[PDB]
Amino acid sequence: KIDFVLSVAGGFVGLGNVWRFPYLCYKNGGGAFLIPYFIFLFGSGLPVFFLEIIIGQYTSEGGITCWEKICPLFSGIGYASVVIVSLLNVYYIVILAWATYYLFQSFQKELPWAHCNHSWNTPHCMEDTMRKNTNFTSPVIEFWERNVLSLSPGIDHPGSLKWDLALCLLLVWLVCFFCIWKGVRSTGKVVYFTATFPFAMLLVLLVRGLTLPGAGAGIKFYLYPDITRLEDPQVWIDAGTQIFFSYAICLGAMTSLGSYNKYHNNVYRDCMLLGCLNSGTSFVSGFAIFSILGFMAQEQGVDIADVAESGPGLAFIAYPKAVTMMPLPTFWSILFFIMLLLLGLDSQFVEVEGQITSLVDLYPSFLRKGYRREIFIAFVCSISYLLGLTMVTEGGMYVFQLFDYYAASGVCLLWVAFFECFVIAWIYGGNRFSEDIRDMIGFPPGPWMKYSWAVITPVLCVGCFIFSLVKYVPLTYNKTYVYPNWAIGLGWSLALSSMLCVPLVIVIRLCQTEGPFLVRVKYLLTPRE
Amino acid sequence: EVQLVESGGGLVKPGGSLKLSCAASGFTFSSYAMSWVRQSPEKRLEWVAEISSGGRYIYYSDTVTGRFTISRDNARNILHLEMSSLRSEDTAMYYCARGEVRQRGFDYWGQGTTLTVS
Amino acid sequence: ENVLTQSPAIMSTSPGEKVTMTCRASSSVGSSYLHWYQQKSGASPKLWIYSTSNLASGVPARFSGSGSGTSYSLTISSVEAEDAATYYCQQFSGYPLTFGSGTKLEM
Ligand SMILES: [Cl-]
Repeated sequence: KIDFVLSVAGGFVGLGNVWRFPYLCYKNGGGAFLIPYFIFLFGSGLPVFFLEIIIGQYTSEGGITCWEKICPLFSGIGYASVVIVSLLNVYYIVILAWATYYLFQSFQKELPWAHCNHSWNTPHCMEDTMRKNTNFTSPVIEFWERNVLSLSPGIDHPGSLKWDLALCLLLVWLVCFFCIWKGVRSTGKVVYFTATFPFAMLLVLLVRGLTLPGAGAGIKFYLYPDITRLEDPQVWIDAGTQIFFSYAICLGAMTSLGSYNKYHNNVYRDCMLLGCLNSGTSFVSGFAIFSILGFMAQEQGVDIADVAESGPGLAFIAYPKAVTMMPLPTFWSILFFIMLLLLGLDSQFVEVEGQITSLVDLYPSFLRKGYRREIFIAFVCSISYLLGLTMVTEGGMYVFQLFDYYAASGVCLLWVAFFECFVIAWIYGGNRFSEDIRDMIGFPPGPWMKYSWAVITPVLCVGCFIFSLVKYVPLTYNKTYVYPNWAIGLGWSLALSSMLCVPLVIVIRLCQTEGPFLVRVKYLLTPRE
Repeated sequence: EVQLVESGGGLVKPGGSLKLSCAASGFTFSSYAMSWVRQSPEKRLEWVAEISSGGRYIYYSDTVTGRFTISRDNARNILHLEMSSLRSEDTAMYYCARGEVRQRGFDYWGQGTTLTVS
Repeated sequence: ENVLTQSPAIMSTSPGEKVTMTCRASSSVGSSYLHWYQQKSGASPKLWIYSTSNLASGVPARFSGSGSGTSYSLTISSVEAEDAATYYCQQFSGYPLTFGSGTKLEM
């Protein structure tokens, strides 16, 4: 039991919880975001997670091959999942690059973000303590913006390529390449440290957050709803899609994981444990983040909603401020960023390995015919690194925000989840799926899962998509920068690169099948033996 | 579930054939898997075969793997067991049981019919 | 085939005295996949305990079960006159399904 939970401890916490969830919560007014977060949690998240794991166990193959045994017509779902993973692996590693840059900067007598007396610092800076002793700027925020990021005025101004950040990305990608090539993973005595270190560090960060002299206001802003925020589609899509992204569902990684697990395990209980603790850790780390933000508000004399960036940089603004106020700040900064690097590296290894396995299974005749697999891994790492160079430039933050919003999140996950649940519930048949689950684990899904798949998840996904289309608002970096039309088109292109996979595969298989149209459709709807 | 009743038992000869039936009522027959359990005159229970809710998966005991055929009629809510080459050791009482949940076991059992091969 | 064997085939008993009977399995049987059935004389068997600890609807709290892995047992706190029946252990973990030899409480 303990060993199984420890093996879980590798995968039930990640950057999606520590980093992504807090900034999405902060961006969408805090407490207002929780309502659709929990609604989508119990409506779709756990059932779709269980459904994908069941698919993976039932087929015992990759996320693309299983749909052949389920519904050949909708085989494009696996292709959409693999392209989603491919896009995610490009921009997810930039977080580790920023973490590596912060870790290297932490090897100093004094943390650079503690005070603003350097060459990169604006003359409007004022210390947080003395800011309340105009348009002053906190040293941490502008350290993030100017030193680590060197933020460009817009996406239309890429600027120069930051050599230090490029080297950080190269280091992280080299680590990933060597780990994947040599199959390096936490399996010995080191798994205990690898799993326990994030929660020890998070517990320390949370305890520091709550004990601040202004944590109460931050917690109140974190938990108190604002029902006028639920009238805008953005809080619904962000909260619903965060559930899918955190669980790594709709990516096809879970389908492959289901084929690489020990047998005779109670699948239903394991899925609920994974989901419940994955959501719990996000909700728990929200207290730490928002308590830090509340103390920052009390110190700087500004509103809680304006203290820090409303974007991916929230984790790189709040946490350094927290570690700045602990005894021997350098030690805790080093520990925090090593923790972040390990926590993101394990997930990156998992996703890269899954992508490699999915791609080689598509062409085993050449890719898997011999030692060419290592060359393929090197090719994938190299192409991903070159693609990630675009988000290292001075204007790379806008590209990162666009990628995070569209390429591996947003409407695409809703599309994939809706097609998965619709196919299984209606085309394949909910009764047949329940019969399969009975044969596999011994008991049927129950009314909750069956009705979720049949009604709740499709209704939620379609409602969110239609609500977004009807009440469309453009994406904005932070809350003041408006993206140009071409940038929005590029983001929609990134999303459509995954969404279009299903119709393209459908029409291709319809054209590549003999017989009349009805005969073609019948032959492709009937599951294979 | 309330009622499970078997029927069709009788006297046969070695090498003969017989078809056993089990009518079900009080519950959705199509949603629950069914199994046959055999009780020899020595009172020893032996499992015969299992049919899933939809009948897509069918399981048999080693002794009747190539001899007995289990079938169900969801529309008629009736369970059938078919014997092709009954041997001398097959004389026993057959009960149809509901085995939908493998972790809960056979919730209800039928009255049963005695089978003899004298 | 996973053969299940129950040692106390015949057990004379008097009212009030506690009684425990054990089921032994030749292969690893999961805790949730073992169940006991009660069969009165001249009657079809009825479910008694499932998942090795959960009591069926009709069985009173008088009965309880325990065991894990390869040895299982269920005990009676204070046997009554109505407790005289045959109990069979059954494994549901893997096919073919098998039942125990059975213990007939004669009193
Ligand atoms: Cl989350």
